[PDB]
Amino acid sequence: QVQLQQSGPELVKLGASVRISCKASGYRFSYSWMNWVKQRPGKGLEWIGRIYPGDGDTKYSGKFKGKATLTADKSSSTVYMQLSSLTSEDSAVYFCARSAYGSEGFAMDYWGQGTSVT
Amino acid sequence: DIVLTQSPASLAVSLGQRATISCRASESVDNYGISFLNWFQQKPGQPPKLLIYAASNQGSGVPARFSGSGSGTYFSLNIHPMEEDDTAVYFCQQTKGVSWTFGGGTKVEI
Amino acid sequence: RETWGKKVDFLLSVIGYAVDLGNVWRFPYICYQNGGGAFLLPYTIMAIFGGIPLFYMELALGQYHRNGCISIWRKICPIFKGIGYAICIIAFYIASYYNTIMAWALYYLISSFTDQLPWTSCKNSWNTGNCTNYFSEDNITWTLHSTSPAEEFYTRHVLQIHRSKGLQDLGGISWQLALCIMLIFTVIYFSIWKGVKTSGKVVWVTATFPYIILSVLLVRGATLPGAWRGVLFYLKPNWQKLLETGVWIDAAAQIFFSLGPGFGVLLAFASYNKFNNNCYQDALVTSVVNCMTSFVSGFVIFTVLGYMAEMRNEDVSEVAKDAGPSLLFITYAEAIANMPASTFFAIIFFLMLITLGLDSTFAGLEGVITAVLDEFPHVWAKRRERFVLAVVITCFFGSLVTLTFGGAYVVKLLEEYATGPAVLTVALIEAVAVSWFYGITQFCRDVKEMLGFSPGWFWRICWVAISPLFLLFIICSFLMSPPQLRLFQYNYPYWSIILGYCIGTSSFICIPTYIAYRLIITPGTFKERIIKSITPETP
Ligand SMILES: *[C@@H]1O[C@H](CO)[C@@H](O[C@@H]2O[C@H](CO)[C@@H](O)[C@H](O)[C@H]2NC(C)=O)[C@H](O)[C@H]1NC(C)=O
Ligand SMILES: NCCc1c[nH]c2ccc(O)cc12
Ligand SMILES: NCCc1c[nH]c2ccc(O)cc12
Ligand SMILES: CCCCCCCCCCCC
Ligand SMILES: CCCCCCCCCCCC
Ligand SMILES: CCCCCCCCCC
Ligand SMILES: CCCCCCCCCC
Ligand SMILES: CCCCCCCCCC
Ligand SMILES: CCCCCCC
Ligand SMILES: CCCCCCC
Ligand SMILES: CCCCC
Ligand SMILES: [Cl-]
Repeated sequence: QVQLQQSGPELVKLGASVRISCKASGYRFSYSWMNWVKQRPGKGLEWIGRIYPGDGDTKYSGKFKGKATLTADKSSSTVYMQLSSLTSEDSAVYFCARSAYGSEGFAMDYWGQGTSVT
Repeated sequence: DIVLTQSPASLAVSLGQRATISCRASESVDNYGISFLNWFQQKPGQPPKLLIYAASNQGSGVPARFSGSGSGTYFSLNIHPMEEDDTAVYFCQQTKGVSWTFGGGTKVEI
Repeated sequence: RETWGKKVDFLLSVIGYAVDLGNVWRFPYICYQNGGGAFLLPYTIMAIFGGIPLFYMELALGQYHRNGCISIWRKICPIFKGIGYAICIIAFYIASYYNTIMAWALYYLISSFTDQLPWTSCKNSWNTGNCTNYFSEDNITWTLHSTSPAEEFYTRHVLQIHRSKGLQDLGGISWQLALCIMLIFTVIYFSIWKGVKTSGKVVWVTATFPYIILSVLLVRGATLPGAWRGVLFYLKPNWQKLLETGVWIDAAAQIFFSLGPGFGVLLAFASYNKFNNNCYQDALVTSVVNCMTSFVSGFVIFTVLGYMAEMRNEDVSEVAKDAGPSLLFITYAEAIANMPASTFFAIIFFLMLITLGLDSTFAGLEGVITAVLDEFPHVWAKRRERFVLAVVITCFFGSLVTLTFGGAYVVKLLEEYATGPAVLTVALIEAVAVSWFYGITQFCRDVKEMLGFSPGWFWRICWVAISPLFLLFIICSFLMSPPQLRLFQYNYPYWSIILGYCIGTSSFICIPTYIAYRLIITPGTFKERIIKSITPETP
């Protein structure tokens, strides 16, 4: 079994920043990507950016390139997402999806409870 | 950026009837023989779970009631044995290059 | 020592003209398939027995007769004219399956332009299954059913063999390889537009950096941690599998592909550009530098193989289970991937490999272009344009089935059947012809009046009894040993052997066809027909 834990609910502040952790364990850590989707309340899903453990690459969705960064940690097997210039409309649910083992490239049904900032 | 739009917007929940959901990939093409496209399932108050990956194979722990067809540009979903426990929103996601996005949402309600 | 300057000048002139992609790619994997150490001694034996005298004989014939590879029989034995068509078909098959290596090398060169090397990345880039980035740099257990990142790259990016279930299932044509082979053929046609390359400036500058890049690659392989496990396997006697295992046939094929005799490439180059300019030593130094380059390449390949074996914690001969022509772009990939200046060294190696492949291809096509112009000097020789493009289009149409997704299934098939027995029987036929049906004393007097010194007794006794009987024994060993082809997780069916036998027959059946056709045009009984076809013609 692969249990993917997350952080708890936090408070949003105009001009501040948060840090959402994602502790993944159960399989090989530095071999699959760690996605970060954004689920707006009532709206659909939205992609932010992916990160591969090992400081290989760090991609974004073009819009979240300067508002959010992804830092890996192969020691504690945790993934952080430090935001920047938090606004009022940026209060949603940020999950942590793990990619597949290569060729397929899909979500392996390893999602967190969701850290809805408010 | 590769945009992905869904032609349907809302379906009717009917027991034992067909309900298709299609998301076009006109700005995409098969890369290495496998379709870079997945299917999710977001229940109200539940995280989006895996439903169908690669548009041809069945995900882990997914019943045989769902089956994806189509290759290349057009893709559809077969939900012929749809019960009352399948009232969620299904999204698409393509993984061709750095273009990872999501659809608009196709919920079911009668 | 006393003549080191002249020796190094001749070494430079031969390395600018002799080294090719064959002795760098075809030799390592062939030696690995037969086992290291137990292949080097048979290699030198086969060379010193039947590759040096044939080389000298072909060079002397080209320098004396001054004609094409097919036009030599117009003054020695008119009955043995099918050898020209056989050589043409052999070169056609070669160019059908030889351009694939150059296409792969150019694709590697194109893909090696990014900052991050694609060989050190398997994070859902194209197609990756059971990958392992670091061999032992992160304390990982290399279990079974695990593939290296460079192996996955070669398997899923340059050619998509996963779409093809084998030789019986050939999918579409990859555009990434078609658009590459198109540019390759375009740049090849522009270099043979006229065919005047004797003292070019481009060759003298492109035959310099290959030496230093090979030297630095050998140094990097020697100073690689855990690379001493490949040197012992490369210099092992291993007498147990050399009695009746059929190893000499592979060494014969390798020495015939690398040296040049048996392909018509020596005659086209000896017909001109050289006329009594220190003969009997140029062939020797050429063979010496070719053998040295082949030995260095094999040593580097086996060193990288031992390094990978020590990294994967497995046997040296078990790293590449059933890898054929794929051993180059894997070991060299993992070798370049462990260098400080990875991008620069990679692009330099790819450039020198592309230039070497181009220089090797320009030599092969010259053996067929200038050969057929002697029998038809009024319809094809004056044109020089309507035939080069024609043969280029013909070779491109024949090299289109190898560009399929299952390209590795076709390259391995056209490797041991299109050039294995055919070159051997062509060489045997031409040697026995020039020995018996022409006169060994006649050739001796010819080379004496040409150069001014008679060859040694070792060469005179060779062409008459040693070379023909040895080549006949090699052909018998070829015919008495059915091949066993097996690629990565694939077993060739029974019809593959029949297909290979049919491929290795159309490139040899031309000689008996012309033999039977020659006995019809000339009237009379068989005795006068034979005595007329055996005797040469007069200008
Ligand atoms: C990656 O490893 C898995 C290991 O399971 C391979 O899966 C198959 O695994 C089952 C389990 O025992 C076995 O039947 C074979 O090992 C595999 N079946 C086949 C090859 O048909 C999987 O094939 C491996 N993938 C690659 C690309 O090597
Ligand atoms: N060593 C030269 C290889 C060789 C022999 N014959 C050939 C014909 C075509 C070609 O591209 C290459 C060759
Ligand atoms: N490796 C050489 C393959 C081989 C062995 N014996 C043979 C006989 C015929 C032939 O076309 C090919 C072969
Ligand atoms: C995307 C840019 C590709 C550039 C490829 C250059 C290939 C040069 C080959 C030279 C052969 C002599
Ligand atoms: C990655 C790009 C592969 C195709 C490169 C094509 C380069 C130009 C070819 C022109 C042929 C006439
Ligand atoms: C390749 C090893 C043999 C080289 C030739 C040796 C004999 C030279 C003439 C005496
Ligand atoms: C299905 C078998 C296809 C074999 C093709 C052989 C091509 C040889 C070069 C023309
Ligand atoms: C999908 C097949 C694409 C083939 C591109 C090259 C065609 C060459 C025709 C001569
Ligand atoms: C001038 C065009 C020649 C085409 C030959 C095709 C075999
Ligand atoms: C099954 C044979 C396919 C040949 C394709 C040649 C382009
Ligand atoms: C014109 C072809 C002749 C084959 C013997
Ligand atoms: Cl060699």
